[PDB]
Amino acid sequence: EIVMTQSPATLSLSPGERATLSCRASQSVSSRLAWYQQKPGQAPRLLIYDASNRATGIPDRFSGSGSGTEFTLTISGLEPEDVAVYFCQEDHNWSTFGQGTKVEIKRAVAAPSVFIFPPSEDQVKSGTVSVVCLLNNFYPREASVKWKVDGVLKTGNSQESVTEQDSKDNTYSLSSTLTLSNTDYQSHNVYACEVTHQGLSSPVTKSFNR
Amino acid sequence: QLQLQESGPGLVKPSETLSLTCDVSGVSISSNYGWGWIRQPPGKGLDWIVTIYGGTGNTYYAPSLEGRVAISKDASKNQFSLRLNSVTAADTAVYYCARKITYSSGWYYFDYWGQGVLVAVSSASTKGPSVFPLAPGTAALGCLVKDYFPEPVTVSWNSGSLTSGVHTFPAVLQSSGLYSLSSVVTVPSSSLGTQTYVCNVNHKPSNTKVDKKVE
Repeated sequence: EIVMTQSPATLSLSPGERATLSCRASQSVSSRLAWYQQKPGQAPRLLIYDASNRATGIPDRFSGSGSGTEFTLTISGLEPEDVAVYFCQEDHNWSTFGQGTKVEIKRAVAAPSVFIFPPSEDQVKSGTVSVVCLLNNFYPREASVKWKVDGVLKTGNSQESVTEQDSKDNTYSLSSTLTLSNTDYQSHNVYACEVTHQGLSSPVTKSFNR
Repeated sequence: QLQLQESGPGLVKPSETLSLTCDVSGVSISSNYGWGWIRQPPGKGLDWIVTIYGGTGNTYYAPSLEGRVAISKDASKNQFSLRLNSVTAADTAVYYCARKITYSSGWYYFDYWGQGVLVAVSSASTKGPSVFPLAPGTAALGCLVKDYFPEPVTVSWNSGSLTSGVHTFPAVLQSSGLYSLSSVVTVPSSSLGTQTYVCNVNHKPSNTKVDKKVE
């Protein structure tokens, strides 16, 4: 074992300025180190090898440096497509990966497009009813989703799912699903989801009756 | 002429042995490359498991229980496989096979990786999904893929033709032990009627190929 630890855990920088990703090793490992990029939903790609060499087909904004126990990955001038997790890796003939570093490219504040979906009639036949609340292309990532059933807040029966940051517009999209039974859904009228966001002066509410 | 394709079961019961095969093309498994297996548990980073070198036949393993891990080259089929037995719930991950090549320092690094296959470890059986349409200047449309196991699921929206404004959200794990998936697409307002929408959801573990059309 040679424990490889990376810092920081997360980054958020705008395009143009450089990001410095650090990497510490337990024992000295000379220059036997590589850097990998893992775009969300893809396999890792080799960026640097031998600590300071850019691999083939890699933009010149990626640099590697360091020797011994301290190493550094530099991205001179971020681009929107640079959103990924970056992995430090040691190699004797045993390989040891770091824990990773999430790089987020910070973006202009964008308000979400809120949409609400009533359940389908085929779905109320089964006896379980889901109503989906949709948030579209917002930034920053942090957001609040309140579910209200005929006015009263309903906390405990909803689940959220946020996509990865887009590699083009650097936004997020959230999907909240509120699950109820047939007799419970057919016992109230109006269903709404209220969202709170930095890009909103006032929280918006999308609703439907029945 | 260089391609690594992982193959194996997406679901293995606990205390059984998971077997994964890496199809290699464009390069001989007997050339002195390094052939390794790396896994990624959900949320965690990459974790090297084992490497075997063509030519030398050398194998290198990460710390594990004696005899749990196993790796084997095969020159006839030009593939190398991994066997991990006595599997527990902590073995669910995305498993990648990759190739190692040396550089000026004489040491190897994973230069080309595979698509990666995800395996789940549980006593739960395979269940097929249900697909439910989602309809309410800009409009939204989606499909709800509900109560399936295990991952993954593929969703495309008009047989791959429409792609801008599509979001397939990460699958959620419900209380029931099943997965629920939603895939939406933002659409111009004056299109709810002019153009028809058909989400293409397929679930390989349960052989569920359904083209669901909305409203």
